[PDB]
Amino acid sequence: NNRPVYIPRPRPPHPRL
Amino acid sequence: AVQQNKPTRSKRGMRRSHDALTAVTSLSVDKTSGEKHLRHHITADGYYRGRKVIAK
Amino acid sequence: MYAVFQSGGKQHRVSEGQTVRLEKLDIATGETVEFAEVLMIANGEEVKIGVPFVDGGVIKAEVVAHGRGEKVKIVKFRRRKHYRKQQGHRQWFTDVKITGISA
Amino acid sequence: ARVKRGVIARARHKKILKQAKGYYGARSRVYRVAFQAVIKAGQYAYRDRRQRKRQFRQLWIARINAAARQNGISYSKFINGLKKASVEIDRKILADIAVFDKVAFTALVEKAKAALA
Amino acid sequence: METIAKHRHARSSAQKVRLVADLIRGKKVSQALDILTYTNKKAAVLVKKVLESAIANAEHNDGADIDDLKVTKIFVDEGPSMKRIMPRAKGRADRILKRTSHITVVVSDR
Amino acid sequence: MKTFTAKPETVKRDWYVVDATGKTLGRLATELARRLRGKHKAEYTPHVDTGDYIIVLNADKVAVTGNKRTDKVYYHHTGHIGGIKQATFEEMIARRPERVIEIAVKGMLPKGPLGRAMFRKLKVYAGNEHNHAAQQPQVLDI
Amino acid sequence: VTGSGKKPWRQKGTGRARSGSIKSPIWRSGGVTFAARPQDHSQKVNKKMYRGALKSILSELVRQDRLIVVEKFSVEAPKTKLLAQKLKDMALEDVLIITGELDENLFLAARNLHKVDVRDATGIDPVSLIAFDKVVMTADAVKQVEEMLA
RNA sequence: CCCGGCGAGGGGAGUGAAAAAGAACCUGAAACCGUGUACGUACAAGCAGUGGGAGCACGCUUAGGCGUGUGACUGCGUACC
RNA sequence: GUAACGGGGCUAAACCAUGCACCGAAGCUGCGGCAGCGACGCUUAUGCGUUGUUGGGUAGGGGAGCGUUCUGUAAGCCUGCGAAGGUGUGCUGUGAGGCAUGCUGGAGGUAUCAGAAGUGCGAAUGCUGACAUAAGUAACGAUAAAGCGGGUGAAAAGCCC
Repeated sequence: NNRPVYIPRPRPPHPRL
Repeated sequence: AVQQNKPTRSKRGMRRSHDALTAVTSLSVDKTSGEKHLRHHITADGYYRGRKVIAK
Repeated sequence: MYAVFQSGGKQHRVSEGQTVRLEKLDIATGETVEFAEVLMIANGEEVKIGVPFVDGGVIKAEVVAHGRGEKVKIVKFRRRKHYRKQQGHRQWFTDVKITGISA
Repeated sequence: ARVKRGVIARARHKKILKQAKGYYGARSRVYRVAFQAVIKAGQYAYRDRRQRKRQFRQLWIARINAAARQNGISYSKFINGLKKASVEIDRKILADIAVFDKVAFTALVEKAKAALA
Repeated sequence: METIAKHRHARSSAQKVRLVADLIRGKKVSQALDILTYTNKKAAVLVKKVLESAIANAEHNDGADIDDLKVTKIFVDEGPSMKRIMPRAKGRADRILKRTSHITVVVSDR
Repeated sequence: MKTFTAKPETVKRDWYVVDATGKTLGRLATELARRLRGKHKAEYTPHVDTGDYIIVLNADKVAVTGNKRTDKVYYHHTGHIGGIKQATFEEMIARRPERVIEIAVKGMLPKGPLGRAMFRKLKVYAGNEHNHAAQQPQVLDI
Repeated sequence: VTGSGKKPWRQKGTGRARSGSIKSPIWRSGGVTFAARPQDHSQKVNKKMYRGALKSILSELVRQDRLIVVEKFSVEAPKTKLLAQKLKDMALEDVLIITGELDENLFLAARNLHKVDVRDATGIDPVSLIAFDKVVMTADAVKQVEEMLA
């Protein structure tokens, strides 16, 4: 019952500038 | 591509209502052996239409 | 056989031999109550009030119960203002039995 | 002194659930959602304790208007005649009389007409 | 007469065995037996074994004459679930629930 | 004590006939709505259909004052790409004369299952002949 | 709390609430925002307050007649039976024996029994005085107590 | 002892105060999942509640409502921090 | 998508002057119930034969109270003809709550007044365990490919030849 140790880095956000 | 809110057990049951099966209700008794078998299928022992068909 | 009388600010339509739950009165539980303020006396022929409180009519009734009304909860809540208040109430009643109606 | 609050929490949750009993869906099963229902139910009850008086007044006025128009007079004229005749009867008893005994309402209407004219 | 019979810790899922149970719910013993025999489900044989156990119990531990017997109360219920970890993509880990169900068959003459 | 409330099972519904010839459309429709809702009865109940059955004849002869006969547009939408259609009073009378009366009475009536039930009693006939003589529908002078 | 100061997960990007250490009070197996410390609960009571309370409790006992003054109260032998008889004949069960001079015989007799206790005149406490329903006093003990109270 | 697959489990018998104390074993609630009962629901729109409210199913003294469940219809009513 | 009276619909059911009636709020009045504030006739640690008035409320300030662990009371009391917890019911108090009991349980609990809180959870993308949701859906993990016959076995396409 171990919590997920590794979580992938979030997908880069779409350019909103 | 994902649910905004959790559906309810009522909707779940309504959806599953159509998942129930239907009984064959077509048990046929052999003329000679008098055994129940699926219609247009050979009996377990190997008798179909009175005459034997499997010889085993 | 029915009559209309005002006892606690509200008119009650009562017939002979029936009990009516009305507003509490400072009266004993087994003492006949007289109500001379009657609005109409009804029979096969109808007599109406030309002036309030008829002329000589009166209602004779006997007190039966002196309990309280059913529980009612008063809940006051203000949305998004961090305010809620709770309160209960049980209005008092003095049930009486209408035994006699005069003319 | 460590104090365990499980019993008190369960008692309060059961109180809320029994207050909310009879609702549809999770409103009668989940305490977190049932709590909103009881507060909203109390607000509705508080509003209705006042709305009932005016709704019954509306119904009684409608019944009296129906009876008066059947007898051949308008509700406003009938009430004006009653006031001129100095009659303190209220809409509730008036509607009861109209519903049950027609002769009594006819007497009321004729006396009101006599007072008006 | 109760003559209960159950098979706890069954591998088949309750959601998938209730479908078979409904077919025989409230039918005669022989009709239920043949329906289960000729039903194309693993749950069919799984519940046919329980029905055979129940009818044998009625024969031996209770009154004879299985002819006038009906399956009055039958219901399928979930059982203890076993946790299994299945690797997924991107290193993500999900949990597989090996669901087990409890099936109970009650047969009575009346 | 408890106020009287009409029980639907013991409700007496009478049959009336109203002539639509030489009658104002709105003034007839409002009276029909009042009759359907039962506000003329001494036992009116808001939540019970205590009204009566009315048979309207000569619906095509209903009259509208002013230029409404030509400038009154009954719009409706079919719930489609552009399915908005407009029909004048003359066009509606030519196609079917009962629908104008039905729409007017439906608008007068309240909304909901109770309103639909009240509207269900109306039986509008274009001609002067009706097939409800078996119910003794005495004419109503209005 | 035994553990590590390492963050359970990186501060940003994770789909979980912000955390700084497993030792957080809102985490299982470790916490307590305000842990208790060994502290002295002793309360400062002035000698005047103590004397006033003692005099007041003695006056209340005298007014209620729960205080009894007797002559030399001693037990010949260190036997609890003798003390039990000497209390039962006088009809006293829950009583405090206060003696000017402590005697080993009486001390041993009353040590085992709980309904009867023995204390010196100097060694008296308002808690004990209020707890005990009855009090029996010797002349020397009364004189010493009065002299101490002044 | 029996069903079952020389299994698992269950049903009988016995031990045991208790076996819904059977080793997945003290007391054993909730979210969640079914069965049976009574009601409502397949022409009716929206914080799913409140006030009124006919009918139906259960027991009562009296023979009318009263205690509970359901509740068509109706006015109002756009969750919590 | 009619959409610039709310709609129906209205030639008065449109606008100006007047009048008489009615609907119209939690506003006022009538009754009952509760609490604070000042007075006088009296009770004098408190009732009032009373009187006038106040009682929407966030932040905030003041007062009065309900609930639980433990300690003294308490070697006293209930308790194996049934304690605690669990689960429904009827009363009761403006309230946090309190009382009794149908069934499970099985041996602990605790009256009144006081003393200290690790003393009350509905949220913090909170922590631990479990169960739903999607859902009996994707998928069952290189498109090199299985069939028949016999054998064991309760069951064979994947076990043996």
